[PDB]
Amino acid sequence: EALIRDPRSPINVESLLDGLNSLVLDLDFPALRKNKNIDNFLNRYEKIVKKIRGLQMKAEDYDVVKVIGRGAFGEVQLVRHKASQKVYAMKLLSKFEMIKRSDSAFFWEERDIMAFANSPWVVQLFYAFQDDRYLYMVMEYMPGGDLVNLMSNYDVPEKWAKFYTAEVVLALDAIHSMGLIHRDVKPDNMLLDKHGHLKLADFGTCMKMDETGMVHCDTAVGTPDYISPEVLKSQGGDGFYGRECDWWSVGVFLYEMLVGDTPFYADSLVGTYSKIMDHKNSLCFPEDAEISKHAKNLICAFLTDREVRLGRNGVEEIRQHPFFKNDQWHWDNIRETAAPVVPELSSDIDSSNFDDIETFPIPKAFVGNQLPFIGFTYY
Ligand SMILES: CNC(=O)c1cccc(Cn2ccc3cc(-c4conc4C)ccc3c2=O)c1
Repeated sequence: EALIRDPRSPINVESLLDGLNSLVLDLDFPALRKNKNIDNFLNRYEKIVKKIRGLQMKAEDYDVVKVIGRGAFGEVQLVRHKASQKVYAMKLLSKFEMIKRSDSAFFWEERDIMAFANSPWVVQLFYAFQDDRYLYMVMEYMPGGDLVNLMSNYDVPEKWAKFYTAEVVLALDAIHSMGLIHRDVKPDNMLLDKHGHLKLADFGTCMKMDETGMVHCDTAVGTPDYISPEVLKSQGGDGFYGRECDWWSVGVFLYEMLVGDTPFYADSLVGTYSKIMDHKNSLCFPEDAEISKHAKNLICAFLTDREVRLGRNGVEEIRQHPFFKNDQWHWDNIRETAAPVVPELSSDIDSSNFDDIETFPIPKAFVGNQLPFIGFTYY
């Protein structure tokens, strides 16, 4: 009875309602309705279930203002909740696409992190809900935009890069202390709030660690420009690695902010993969770079193999690095100091810091396509 009230429980009221609602969806087809048992359930429950569908949070309760992000299986929408008039970013994930592409389980960690991290470094989730087509995650809007947009609009000086690198480190350290490795650290995932401070956002590739702090994985995951050698090398077989893969992707981020291009750019994915493999040779700063010895040192200390990578022993050895010497902020208070770019926002749906941007087949027998999504609804 404690778990029925526990928002972390798999058998709370919201998951029970998901169970009943998924069942009705997956049975209500005339073919399956020839079974009398199936029809005896559906006629008894159809009316109340459609009443429940209207009363629970649904997509029509939101006004879609503009699309501000896209991803493999859906989009992010800037929405206004009609009743409350509050403003949110709503992420949609396609159930058809996720089933078709056998990718229907990455979203639990994403949901739980944003729902429960309760951290200034993690975008908070207020509501998760679903309909027969989509999963929805209603998050706090990040009007600052992402670091892609920022780098597109400024020549980033080393004083700014110091700041964003420090905040990314504290954000990644925060996610580490929850037992997770991010595995897909990129400027597209680094968003800025009303005040210009960083939060992490796309936790689709995240994974919980061992008691050893390790993870077993055989799939290379993340983004090609930012993937570390150990994760890339794990596509073969029996990859065993720890959180220090996120520090590799901080180094790629530092290079990109200061140099203007990713360190292992290539005109093919296949080329990028090969450069990362050959990183001890392909990593090469342009001659006209004009980047400090301290910045080059930190970048190079991140863009190494895990055995000699800065951060392997913890974050303290990152924090004391001389590149982070500065007269603006400390590691203790950085988020309470002034950001390099404070966003000038004209409305609560000002979206000026974001660039502009098939159904299930009717079953013949019970397939259960709605079953992988039971328990996703939250609050
Ligand atoms: C398997 N993963 C996918 O298919 C997938 C589907 C949709 C989007 C993404 C990646 N992406 C992109 C932009 C984005 C913006 C915000 C945001 C927070 O606050 N304000 C804003 C704006 C929050 C999350 C995301 C985000 O996740 C991935």
